[PDB]
Amino acid sequence: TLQWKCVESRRDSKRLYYGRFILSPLMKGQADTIGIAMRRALLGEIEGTCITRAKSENNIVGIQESVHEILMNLNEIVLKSNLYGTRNALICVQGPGYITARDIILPPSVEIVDNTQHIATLTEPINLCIGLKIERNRGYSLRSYPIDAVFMPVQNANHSIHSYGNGNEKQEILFIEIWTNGSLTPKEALHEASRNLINLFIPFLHVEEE
Amino acid sequence: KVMTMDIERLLLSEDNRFEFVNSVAAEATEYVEKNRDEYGGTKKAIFHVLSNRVNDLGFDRPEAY
Amino acid sequence: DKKLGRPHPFIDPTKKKQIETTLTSDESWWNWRKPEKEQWSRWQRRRPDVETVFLKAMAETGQVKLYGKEPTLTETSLYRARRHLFKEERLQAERERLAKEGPMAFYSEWVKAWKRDTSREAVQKHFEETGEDENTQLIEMFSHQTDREYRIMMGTDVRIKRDPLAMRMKEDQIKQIWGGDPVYPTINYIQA
Amino acid sequence: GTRRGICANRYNPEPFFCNSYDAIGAYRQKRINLDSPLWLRWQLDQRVIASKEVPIEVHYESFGNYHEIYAHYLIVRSVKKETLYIYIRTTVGHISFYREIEEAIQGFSQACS
Amino acid sequence: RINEDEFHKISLLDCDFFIRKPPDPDNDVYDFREMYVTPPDTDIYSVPRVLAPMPQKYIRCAMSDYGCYDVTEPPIDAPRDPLYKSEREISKVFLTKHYRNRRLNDPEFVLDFEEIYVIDSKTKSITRARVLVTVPGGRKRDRKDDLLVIRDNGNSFKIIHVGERDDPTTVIEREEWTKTREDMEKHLRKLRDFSVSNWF
Repeated sequence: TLQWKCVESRRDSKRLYYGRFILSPLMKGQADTIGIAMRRALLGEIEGTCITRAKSENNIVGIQESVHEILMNLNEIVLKSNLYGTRNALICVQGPGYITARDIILPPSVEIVDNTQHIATLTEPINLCIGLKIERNRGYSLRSYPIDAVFMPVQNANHSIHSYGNGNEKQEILFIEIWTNGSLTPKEALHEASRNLINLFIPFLHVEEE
Repeated sequence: KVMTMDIERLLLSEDNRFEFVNSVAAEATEYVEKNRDEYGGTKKAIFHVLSNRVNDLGFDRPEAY
Repeated sequence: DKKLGRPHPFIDPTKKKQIETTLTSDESWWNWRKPEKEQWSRWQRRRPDVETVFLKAMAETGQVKLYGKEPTLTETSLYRARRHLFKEERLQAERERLAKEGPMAFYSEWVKAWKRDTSREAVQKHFEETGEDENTQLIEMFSHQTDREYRIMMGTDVRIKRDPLAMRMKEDQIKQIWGGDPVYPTINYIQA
Repeated sequence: GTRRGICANRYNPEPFFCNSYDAIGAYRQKRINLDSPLWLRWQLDQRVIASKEVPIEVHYESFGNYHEIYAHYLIVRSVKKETLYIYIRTTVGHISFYREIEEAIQGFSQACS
Repeated sequence: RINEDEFHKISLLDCDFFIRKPPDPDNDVYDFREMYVTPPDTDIYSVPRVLAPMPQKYIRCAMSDYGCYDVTEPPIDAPRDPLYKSEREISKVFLTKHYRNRRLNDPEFVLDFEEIYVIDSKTKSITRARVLVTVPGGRKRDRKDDLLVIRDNGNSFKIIHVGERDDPTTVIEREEWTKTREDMEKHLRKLRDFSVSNWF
């Protein structure tokens, strides 16, 4: 019967989680269809969360980074949340010192993935609040600088197929590999992708009232 | 997969490629003379010689990788 | 010209260019004389190109202007170098027309059987009674689309991105790609 | 890679990616196409390729930051502080060509561990 | 001849300039009278070709290099010689006056783009940049928003408002376009019909 197992798991960085999952046995041709659909779902049907805008209402004086470099380091902030719509987070730091993802005040459903992520270095005693628009969006979807973060909880996914047992049924085995961004574990990403696929295909089974 | 890099390492180690390959053939035929276990299935005497020699180079490869 | 020869289309040589008068026949060696009758040549007739039909269709739509009524080989070579710019400009104007008109009015181009008013105002005024939102109206409109119309509409598929002009060139224009009907009639080749 | 100049704009008058995996992700999500120009932060700011060409332009801010713009890359550097970053103007194709060779070297040398 | 213990060794590609300096904690100040030029390490000196009026008083300047990169890309011998080399080639240097000779840490620190001195490696020469100002206000304008553009191999200088700054993308695009337009005309001109054709 069709069963799946987590064959490998790794945590080579706080913002790179890897997993590999076996599904077996599969009928001739099913493994590639599953892998293709699952890969599309992982790589863009998963809803992901990231910073989508930053306001710095005060090149700003006394910050070492250029403002563009601040925004580009903010893009690297990895978030996990179940937000509906947009929400506001807020950096507030008085210098001198490092501003880091730990210093984000988070809206209720959000949590930081790597609190050690850099943001800015204040070289002198100055005020730097930053007002951050956060959103949860599908990867494929879509004083106020847009950060254009690409809602990409899965950095990569792949699949491969192997025949097994030398049996003349020629049934086969699927290996799915996932590099989640740490905002999700690989097993959670696999579940989310599967469920989102089922949510895409159920509509064809919708009956409507008379 | 990786075993040919070990081969290249040993080719880089020895001062004559032909003398190296002669020494490998000698080591294999003396192995298959000093030991008479059949040792001919999924693992082969040539790969064993290469493995033992790269282990002498200190590298963590198992017998016939 | 001197200004606005950057950006927009302009005559490659500046206007007021000089012209010259040269050796007439009987001033010239026999090998450098134009013959007293124009000689027949297989090459006498301008080759029909895709780039000529497209550049004429762009000229008549006013997207471009040309030095004469027929696109020169220089102009068609430049079109060959630049056509994707005009194609993406037309596709962008098509996206913008979609955004303005809404899907009912846009896609009704390929539903001749849909006689009702498709403007956004009429779609709203129909939603305000029939309860059918814009989507149910669009599903109904497409439910009146015939298979052949749908296959023609499939040029607007977001992956195909067929040129809005190539979708709308008429037969007597497309004919000029190969240069009209073959002189030897194809009925000689047709076999059941 | 890119269409150049007259082949790219109808008249005379690009995203930034903080690393190449962000660019590949945006390509996979169809935010950008293989041919399309983009800027990659070349934080490995050694090994910049050049054609022996002087800066096509430089901008100096009054506060002494300046940007050098070239036909292939940009460098932000200041008279105080230091060079911040090179940004290389490139394509998903060029990025993939470089990355898959670097990752082939890494994949081979993985056994060196 | 002259010692270097109190000279800025402004190393260009083809030579080093020696510029006398007074003592300052930031090593930030230039004499602009005791000028010398030296082949890259030859320890021989001569007065460089001063081509412009130069300030006979100690003033403080930022310095920057107009160098190209070059990929030396040398041939590689057997001992894993590196399959690339790339090196900075400082064809030219800019020395930019500080406004009021303000120190780098002063709150009102501004570069005085009105006073740029240009050092050329290959003509072994010094010049004063004839910058053009596009900004409304002449000498009494707010200098914090000034942005200097340098162009034409560092022969052209233009002070422009900070907001105006063309994007790097549209700069590169405009240079590519103005190149390819002339290349395409130079190609199309060989056709007979070019005389009766439109840019389209």
